[PDB]
Amino acid sequence: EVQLVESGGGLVKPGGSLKLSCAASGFTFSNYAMSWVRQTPEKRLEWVATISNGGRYTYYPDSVKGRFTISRDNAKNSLYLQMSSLRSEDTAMYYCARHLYRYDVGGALDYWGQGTSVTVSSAKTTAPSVYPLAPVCGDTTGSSVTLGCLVKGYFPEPVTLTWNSGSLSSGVHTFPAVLQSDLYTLSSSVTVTSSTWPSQSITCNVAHPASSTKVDKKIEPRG
Amino acid sequence: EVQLVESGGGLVKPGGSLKLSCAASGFTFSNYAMSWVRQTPEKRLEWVATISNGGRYTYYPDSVKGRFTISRDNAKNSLYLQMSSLRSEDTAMYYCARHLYRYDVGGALDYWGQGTSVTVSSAKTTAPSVYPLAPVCGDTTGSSVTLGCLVKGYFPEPVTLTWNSGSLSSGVHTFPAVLQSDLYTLSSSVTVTSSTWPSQSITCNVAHPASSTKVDKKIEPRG
Amino acid sequence: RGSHMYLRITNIVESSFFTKFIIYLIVLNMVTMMVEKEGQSQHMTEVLYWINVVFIILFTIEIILRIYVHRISFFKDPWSLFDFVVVIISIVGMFLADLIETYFVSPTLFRVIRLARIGRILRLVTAVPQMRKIVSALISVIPGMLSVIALMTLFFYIFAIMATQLFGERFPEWFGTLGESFYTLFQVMTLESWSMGIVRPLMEVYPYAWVFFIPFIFVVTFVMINLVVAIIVDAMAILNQKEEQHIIDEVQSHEDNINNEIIKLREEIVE
Amino acid sequence: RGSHMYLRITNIVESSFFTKFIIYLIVLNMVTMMVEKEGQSQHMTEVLYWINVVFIILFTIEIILRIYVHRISFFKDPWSLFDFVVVIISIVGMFLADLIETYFVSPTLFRVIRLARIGRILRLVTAVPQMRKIVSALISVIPGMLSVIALMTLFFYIFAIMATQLFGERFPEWFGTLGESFYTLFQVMTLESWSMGIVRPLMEVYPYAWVFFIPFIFVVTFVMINLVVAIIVDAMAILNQKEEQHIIDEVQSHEDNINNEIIKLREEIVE
Amino acid sequence: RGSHMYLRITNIVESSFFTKFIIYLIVLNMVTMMVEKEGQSQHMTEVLYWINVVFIILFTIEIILRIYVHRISFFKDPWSLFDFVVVIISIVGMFLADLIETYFVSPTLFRVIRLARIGRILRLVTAVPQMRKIVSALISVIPGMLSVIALMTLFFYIFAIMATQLFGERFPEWFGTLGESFYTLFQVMTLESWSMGIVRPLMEVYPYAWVFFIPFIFVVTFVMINLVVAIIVDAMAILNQKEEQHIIDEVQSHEDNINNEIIKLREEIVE
Amino acid sequence: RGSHMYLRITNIVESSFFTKFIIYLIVLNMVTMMVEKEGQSQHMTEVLYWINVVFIILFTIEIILRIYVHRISFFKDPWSLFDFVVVIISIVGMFLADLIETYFVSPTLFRVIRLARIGRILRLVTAVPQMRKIVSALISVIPGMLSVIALMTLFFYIFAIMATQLFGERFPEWFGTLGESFYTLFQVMTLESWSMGIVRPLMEVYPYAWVFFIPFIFVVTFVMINLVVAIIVDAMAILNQKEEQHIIDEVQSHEDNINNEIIKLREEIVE
Amino acid sequence: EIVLTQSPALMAASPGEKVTITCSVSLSISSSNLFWYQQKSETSPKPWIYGTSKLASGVPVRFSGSGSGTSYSLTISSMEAEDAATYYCQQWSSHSFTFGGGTKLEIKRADAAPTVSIFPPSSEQLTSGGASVVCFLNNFYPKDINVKWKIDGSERQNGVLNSWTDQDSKDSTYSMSSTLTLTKDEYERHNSYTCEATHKTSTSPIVKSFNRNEC
Amino acid sequence: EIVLTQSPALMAASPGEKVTITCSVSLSISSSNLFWYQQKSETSPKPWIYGTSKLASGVPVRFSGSGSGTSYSLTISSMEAEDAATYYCQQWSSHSFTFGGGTKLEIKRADAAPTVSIFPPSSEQLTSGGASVVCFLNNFYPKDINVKWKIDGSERQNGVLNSWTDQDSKDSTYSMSSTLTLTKDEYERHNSYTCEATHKTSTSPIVKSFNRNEC
Repeated sequence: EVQLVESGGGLVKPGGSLKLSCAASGFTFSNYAMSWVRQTPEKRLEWVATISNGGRYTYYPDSVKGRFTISRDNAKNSLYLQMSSLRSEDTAMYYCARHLYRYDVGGALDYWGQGTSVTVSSAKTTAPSVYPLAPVCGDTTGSSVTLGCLVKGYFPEPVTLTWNSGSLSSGVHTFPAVLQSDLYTLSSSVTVTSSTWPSQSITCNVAHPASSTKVDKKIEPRG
Repeated sequence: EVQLVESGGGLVKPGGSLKLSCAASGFTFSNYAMSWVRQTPEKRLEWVATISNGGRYTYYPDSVKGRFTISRDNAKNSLYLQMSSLRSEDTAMYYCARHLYRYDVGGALDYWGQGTSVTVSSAKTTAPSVYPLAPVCGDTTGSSVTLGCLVKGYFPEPVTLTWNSGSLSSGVHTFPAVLQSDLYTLSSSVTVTSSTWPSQSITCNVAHPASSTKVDKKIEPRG
Repeated sequence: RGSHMYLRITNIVESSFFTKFIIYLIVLNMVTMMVEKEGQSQHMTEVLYWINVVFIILFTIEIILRIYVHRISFFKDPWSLFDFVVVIISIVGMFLADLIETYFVSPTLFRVIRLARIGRILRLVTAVPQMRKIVSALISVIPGMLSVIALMTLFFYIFAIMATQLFGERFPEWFGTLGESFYTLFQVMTLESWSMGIVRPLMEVYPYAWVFFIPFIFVVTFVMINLVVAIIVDAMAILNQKEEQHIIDEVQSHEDNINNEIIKLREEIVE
Repeated sequence: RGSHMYLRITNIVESSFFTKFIIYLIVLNMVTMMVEKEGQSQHMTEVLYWINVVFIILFTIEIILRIYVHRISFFKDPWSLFDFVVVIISIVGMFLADLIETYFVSPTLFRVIRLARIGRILRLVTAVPQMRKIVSALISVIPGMLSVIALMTLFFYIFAIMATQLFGERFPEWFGTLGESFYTLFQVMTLESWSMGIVRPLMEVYPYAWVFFIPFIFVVTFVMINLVVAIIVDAMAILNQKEEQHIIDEVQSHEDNINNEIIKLREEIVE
Repeated sequence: RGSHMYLRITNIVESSFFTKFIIYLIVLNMVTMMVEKEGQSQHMTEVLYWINVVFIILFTIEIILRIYVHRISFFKDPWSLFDFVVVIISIVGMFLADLIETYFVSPTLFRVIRLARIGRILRLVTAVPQMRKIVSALISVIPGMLSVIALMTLFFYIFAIMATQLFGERFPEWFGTLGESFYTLFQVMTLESWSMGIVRPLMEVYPYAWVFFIPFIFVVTFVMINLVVAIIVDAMAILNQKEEQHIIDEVQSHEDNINNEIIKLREEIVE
Repeated sequence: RGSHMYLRITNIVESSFFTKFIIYLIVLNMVTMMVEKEGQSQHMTEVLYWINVVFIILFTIEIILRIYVHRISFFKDPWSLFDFVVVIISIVGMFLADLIETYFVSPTLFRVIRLARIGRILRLVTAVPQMRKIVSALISVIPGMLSVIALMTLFFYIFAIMATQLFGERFPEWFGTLGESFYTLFQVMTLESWSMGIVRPLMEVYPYAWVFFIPFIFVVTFVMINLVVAIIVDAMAILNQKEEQHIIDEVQSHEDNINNEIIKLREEIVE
Repeated sequence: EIVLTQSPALMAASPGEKVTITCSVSLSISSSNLFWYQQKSETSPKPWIYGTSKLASGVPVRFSGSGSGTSYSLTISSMEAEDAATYYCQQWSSHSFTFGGGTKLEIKRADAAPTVSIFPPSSEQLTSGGASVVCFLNNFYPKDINVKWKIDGSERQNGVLNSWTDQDSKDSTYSMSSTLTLTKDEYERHNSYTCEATHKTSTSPIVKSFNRNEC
Repeated sequence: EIVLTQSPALMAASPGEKVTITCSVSLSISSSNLFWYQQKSETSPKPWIYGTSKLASGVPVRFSGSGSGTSYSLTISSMEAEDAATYYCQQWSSHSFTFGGGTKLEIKRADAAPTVSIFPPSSEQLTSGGASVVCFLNNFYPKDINVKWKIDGSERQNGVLNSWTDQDSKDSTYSMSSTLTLTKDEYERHNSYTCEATHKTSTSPIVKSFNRNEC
C-alpha cells in the first residue's frame, strides 16, 4: 500500500517555530513531487507548499513564503515542513500529499496522509476537569436512562473520551469541543438500560495526552 | 521497511492439502527470488522451496518435490506455497524469506517473515478446559503467594494465556505446552503479594481461536 | 482478335499509365483498410464489404492481364510471384476464411488470416518502381554479409555456452539455458541496460563478471563495425569499377586516335 | 541620383561589410533576447524594449534594401524569403500581439507568439554564409533518402498493425492502439530500454515475443545502416565525378598535344 | 610406395574433397555436442560417448596426415597450429580429465575442462576457407587501431583518476577505486544509463558533475568516430591502390604502343 | 667547447636513442605513481619521495637540452610547449604546493594540485611519436566540423527554449531552466532513457509531447549522421587527391616521353 | 491565484435523488486541470475525479463529472447514504494549487423528535466553586433546533454553551448538548432549572427540567 | 545436499567470555557461500554474517567469522546477555539451501534454588471426573532439575507431566511445572501429596506438599 504519516504538530505560541515530518511508504518516494495542504478549522483546504521530486524546486503561496520551508530526504523517504513565525492563522490540520503523476510538480494529489493538528495559541496547557452528570432524581425509568460525562478546563483540543473501555460503543454521542474563555469544554452522552446502571460499569474513560492526564470517573447514582 | 507476512497454516489431516500465502512490502518484489523455509518443532531449519524473481524457475528438495509448489504474483506482491499430500513430517513453522541479492536464486536469505505454523495431525480440534490452581490451605504467607492457571484438553497448539488482561505482566511464567494423549496440556504460574489476593483481580485470560473459545476463570481462595 | 490483341494489350500492361493506375488502386485499398473498425455501423461494414469486393476483382484482372502478357516468365519474376500470392490469399481471406474457421477451427486463424491485410500493404513495395529498386538493393547487400554474420553467430554461440555455465546456475532468468543466454547476450550487444541491468547485479555475486562482458562488448562491437565497413567499401567498389573503365576506355579511345594515325606516317612518306 | 544610386547601393548591399554587419546585429539581438527575464527592473524592461525596437526597424531597412536591389528575385531565394517572413512576424509579435489576442483569444497564442523569438534565432543560419552552405548540403541529402524512408515507414506500419493485434489486448499502454504501437516500435528501434523495459515484460505473458522484436531490430537496423551507407556513397560519387573528369581532361589534352603533331609530320615529311 | 605415396597423399590432403569432408565432420561433431545433456538415458550416454570417441580419433588422423605433408611448415601456419592444439586438448579432456582432477584437484578445472568443447566449435572457423578469410581480414585491422586504442586507454586512465578523487568519496559503488571508476566510465562511454543512472544521481550532490561527464562523452565519442573512419579509409586505400596501378599500367601500355612507333618512323623516313 | 658542443649535442637530442630513453623514463615515472598510496609505510613514502625527486630533475635536464638546441623554436612547437609547462607545474607541486596551501589556503588546491600528476600522464602522448601523430590527426579533423557543430548547437538552443516553455512549468527538474533543458535534450540525443525515462512520463501530462521529441530525435540524428559522413568524405578527399596527381604526373610523364620524341621525327627527316 | 467557488455550500439530499454540485472558476482553465476530492468526517480527502470527468479508481460509477472553461460540475445519478461527504474541487495553474470551498452533502431522513435530558451538577463541580447545568438533545432531526434556558422562571442565557454532533451515520439523526455554567451561589440559591428544548418536530418544547431541593 | 554440522549443540557461556562455535562442512565450499543466522526465542532467524566474515548491518562488531574449505567458525570476543540465541550456519550450492543444526547459547548465571509451590485440583476438575495435582518450580538455575512425586508414602510417577520454560531473560533463571494427573477416585481416597523437588542447589529436596482432608 501507499502510506503517508505526518508527525509533529501540537501547540505552539505565536511567533514560534515547529517542524512537521511526513514518512512515506509503498512507493518510489524519489519519483514523486510532494505537497503540504492545510485544512483550517472551518474545513477550508489550503495548499501551503510543494517540492519537486529531486528537492531542487520548491513552491509556496504568498501567505507562507519565507515563513515555511518544505524539504525532503529521498533516502529516509521522508518529507518535512519547517514552519516559523507561526500565527493563529496557521492553526490547521496539516496533510502530506503525493502528486498523481511522477515528476509532475502540478496536477492532483492522489494520496493524502492522515494529518497532524497544529495549534498556534497563547493559552496554556491545562489538564481536564471531569464531572459526572448524575441523572435527575425523578422518573429514572430504568428501561432507558441518559448518562453523561463532562470534561472541562483543558486547552489542547485533542482530548479523547470513552465509555467503559469501549464496551459501550453504542448509544453514545461525543460532542465536538468548544472554546469558552481560552479553555475547551467537551461532553458526552450515553443512554443505557438499567441492566448496567446504577453501577460502576458506567466508566467515563477520558485522556488528555497533552497534559499526560487520564482519569476514569464513574457516573454514580445521584442522591 | 521490508516486511513479509505469512498466512494460512493451521491444522490439516495427513494426505490433506493446504495453501500458504506470503505478502511482501517495502521492496521491489519482482527483483528478488523468494524462498520458503521450514522450522520443525525440534527447531531444525529446512529449506523447502525457491522461486526465481520472474517465477519461471522453481527449486525443491527431494523431501517435497511434487508435493509442494511454490508460486508468486509480482502484481499482488505475494508468494504462495501449495502443499499437498501433507504428512506429519511437514509439521513446522513455515517462513517466507527474501534472497540477499537481486535476481540471485542462491546465496542467503536476508529478510524472513514471522512465519505461520502448520500442524498436520489426525486428532480433532477440542476446546480447552481451564481449571483454577487455588493455593494450598497452609502457609499462605500473603507476602507472596504462587497462583496458577491450568489449561487442558485442547489440541491445536496455539492457545494464548494472560493474567488480568496483561496487568500482571510480571512474576508470570507461561510454560510451553506438551502432548498427553493426542491433547495438549498447558499451565502458567503467577506469584503475587496478597495486596491483590484473594480477589477476582487474579483473572486467567485464556483463548483458543482454533475452537473460538475464550474464558476468564478466577483463582478464587481455596477453602 | 488473335495476336493483334496481344500486341495491343502489352501496350496497355507495359504502359506508364497502367503502372501508375495500379499504384493508386493499392493506395485507395490501403486507405479503406484504415477506416475498417469494430465500432462502426452495419451500414459502414456493408459498404466497405462491397468496396473491398470491388478491389479484389479489380486486382484480379490486373494479375490476369500480367499473366496473359508475361505467361511463363510471370511465374519467375519474384515481384510478380508475390503479387499473385497476395491476390490468392486475399480471395481466401474474404470468401473462404469463415468456411475454414467454421470447420478447421483454430485460435491461430483468427490471428493469422489477418495476413491477407498485411499482404495488401506490401504490394505498395512491389508496384512502385522506386520501391522495388531500393528493396532489391538492400537484398543484394545480404550475400556479402553472410560470412561475417556466420562469424558473429558462432561467437554468440560460444559466449552463450560460457555464460550459461558461468552465471546460469544462480541467474537462471538470464543465463539458465542456452536460449536464455542467447537472448541476454543479444541485449548486451545492443548495449541496452547492459551494465545497470545485467552486469552490476551479476558482480554482487560474481565479482569478475566484468572480465566476461567487457571483452564480449569489444568483440561484437568490433565485428559490427567491420560488418558495416564491409558494406561501405563494397558499395564503393561498385562505383570505382565504373570510374576505372571510363578512364581505360578513354585511354583506348586515345589509343585509337593516336596509334591508327601514327601508322599512316610511314605510308604517307609516299607523298 | 537615378540608377547611379541603384548601381552604388547594390555595391553596398552586396558588400562583404554589409553581410558581416548584419551578422553582428543578429548576434547582438540574440544576446539581448538572453537577458529578457521576468525577475527584472521596470527600468531594464523599458530599456530592453527600446533596444528591441531599435533592432526591429534596423532589420526592417535591411529587408527594404535587399528587396530594392533584388526585387523579383528576392521573392524567390528561399533564404531571403525566410528573412522577410521573420521581420513580418517580429513586427506583429511586438506591436500587434495584444491587439490580436484581445479579440481572437486563444491559449495557444500565449505560447505561439514565442515564434517571433525562434525566427530571429534562425536568422543566424540565414545570414552566415558558412551556415547556409551546411544547411543546403544537409537538405540536398533528403531527396535521396525518401525511398528508404518510405520503406522504413511502411515496415513500421506493418509491424505496428501486428504488434497491436498481438500484444495490445494485454499491454494497452504500449500496443493498445496503432499510435501506441507506432511509438513503442520507434522506442525499440532506438534500442531504448527495448529488452528490460518492453520485451522482457512481454515475455512474462508471451514467451515467444522475442520472435517478433528481435527480427524487427535486425530489419530496422539493417535499413538504417543502408540508409547511412547510401549517404556516404552518394557524397563520394560527387567527389569521384570531379576526379574522373580531371583525368579525362588531361587525357584529352594529351590527345591534342600529340595528334596535332601526327598531323604536321605527314606534310613535313614532304620537305 | 616411396615418395609416390607422399606425392599422391598430398593430392588427397590438399584436395577440395578432403577440405569439405573435414568441414562436415566438424558440423556433425558440433551437432552431437548439442544433444549431450544431463537428463538423458545411460544408453544414450554410452552411445554418444562412442560417437565422441569416433570423432576424436578421426580428427587425430587428420592432424597426423596434415603434419605428414606440411611437416616443418605445419607448425608455422597459425590455423594448423590451432587445430593441433585443439586435438591435444580434446584428447586430454576425455581420457585424462579424471586422472588430472584426482591429483591436481582445483575448482576451476570442473569449469575449465569445458574448453575442449569451445575449441572444437572454433574449428568451424579454421576449416571453412571463407571463415579464415573474414577472420584474417578482421585481425589485420587491429594493428592500425593500436595507436588510437592506446590513446583511448590513456584518456580513460586520466578520467578514472579524476573521477575517483572527485566522486569516489561519496559514490564508492561507482568511483571508490580506480577499478570502480574504470568500469563506470566504460558504462558512460557506451551511453548505458549514463544520465538517469549515473550523472543525475551525482548532480544531487555535485551540481556541476555534468561538466565532467559531458566533455568525457564528447571526447570518447569523437575518438570512437575517428577510429571507425580510420578503418574505412584504410580499406578504401587498399582498393584505390589497385585502381591506381591499373590506370598507370594502361598508361605505360600506351607508352610503349606509341613510342615503339616513333622509333620505327625515324628509320622508316629514310626509305 | 663552442658550437662544437651544439653540433654534438644536437646529435644527442635528435637521436632515436634519446627519444626512446625519455619515453621509458615517463613510463617508469608513471609506474611509480601507481604504487603511491595512503595506506603505506613511511619508509615507502620516503623512498618514493627521493625517486620522484630523481625523475623531476632528470626531466629537467631534458627540457634544458631541448631548449638548448631548439631555442626560440622550442617555444613554438605546441608539443615542446606542453612538456615545459608540465615540468614547471611538477616542480611547484612537489616543492611549493605546501608553502602555497599553508598561506593561500583553499579547499580546491588539495584537489587541483593533483594536476601535476595528470600532466605527467599526458607526457606519454607528447613523447611517443606515434601518439603525436594520431592526436594531431584527430585535432585536424575539428576545423571541418565547426560549421555543423555550430548548427547543432543552434538547433539545441532553439529546442531548449521551446522545451523550457512547453514542459518546464510542470517538469522543472528536466526543463525548468534553459540549463535544465539543455542537459535533458542532450540525454535525449544520446537516446539514453529518452522514452521510458523522459517522454512517457511527460505524456501522462502532455499527451502530444511525442510531437516534440520524435522530430527532435530525427533532426539531431540526421545532423550527427551528416557530421560523420563529412569526416569520412573529407579523409577520402585527402586520399583521392594523391591518386589523382599520380595519374596526372604519369600522363605528363607520358606527355614528355612521346612529345619530346615526336618532335625529332621532323628533324630526323635529314637522315 | 485563480479562485474556485462551489455551490451550494450545504446540500440536503435524499437517497435516490440525482445530486449535482457546481464548481465555478474565476478564469478559463483546461478541463484536464480541474479535480474533485471527497472528504468524509475525520478522514483525509481522497481523490475522486481526475480531470473533469475521469473517475478515480474505486469511485462508484454513479458519480460523474462534466464541464469546461469556467464552469464545472460533479453529479451523482442516484445518491446513496455512503455519498454523504464534503466534496472539494481543485485546480492547478502557474505553480499553486487552489481548492473550492467544499460542498457538504446532507442526507435527508424523516422528522425525529429529540430525546431531551437534563442534569444538575455533580457535587464535585460544586466543590470546584461553581456549577454547570447540562441539557442533552439526542437523535433529533433536522439539525436546526433552539435550546432555551430558564432558571426559577427567569431565563439566564448568559452562560449557555452548545455543541452539535454531525449526522451520526447510525441513522443520520443529529445530537446536541447544551450547558449553562453558573457560579457557586447562582446554583445553590435557586431550585428549578429547565432547558426549554424546542424542535422542528415539537413546537411545544419538551421543557425537560429538574428541581434542586432533592438532589 | 551438502550437510552442515555445528558444535557444540548447547553452549553454557558467561558474559564477558570469548565464545567460539564451529560449522563443519561435508565438502569444500567457497567461503563466500557460507552464512550465519541468529534466531532468538519465538522470532524468525535474522542474517548475521554474509559470506564467512562480513557482518550483517547492525551486528555488534564483537561478532566475527572465519574459516575456509570445510571448516568455519563464528566468534564473540566477549559475550553479552543479548547474544543468547541459536546460531545457524547456512550454505548454498547446486540449487539447495542447507542449514546447520544450530548452536544454542546458554547464558550462565549463578546457582539459584527453586521457589517450589504445589496445588491440589480445583473442584471443577473433580466434577470433570478426575484430578491433576500440580507442582511449580519458579526461577531456579541451572536448567537441570529432578521432580519426584510421592502420594501417601508411595511414589505414583505414572501420570507425571513436565514443562520447562526457557531462560526468562528477566534474570536467566529457568522455571518448570510438574503435574500428576489422577482419576476421580485416585484423588479422593488419598490424603497427602508431594513433589519431592530436588535441585542442583538443594540436595535436600524442597518436598513441598499438601494434605487433602482440609481443602
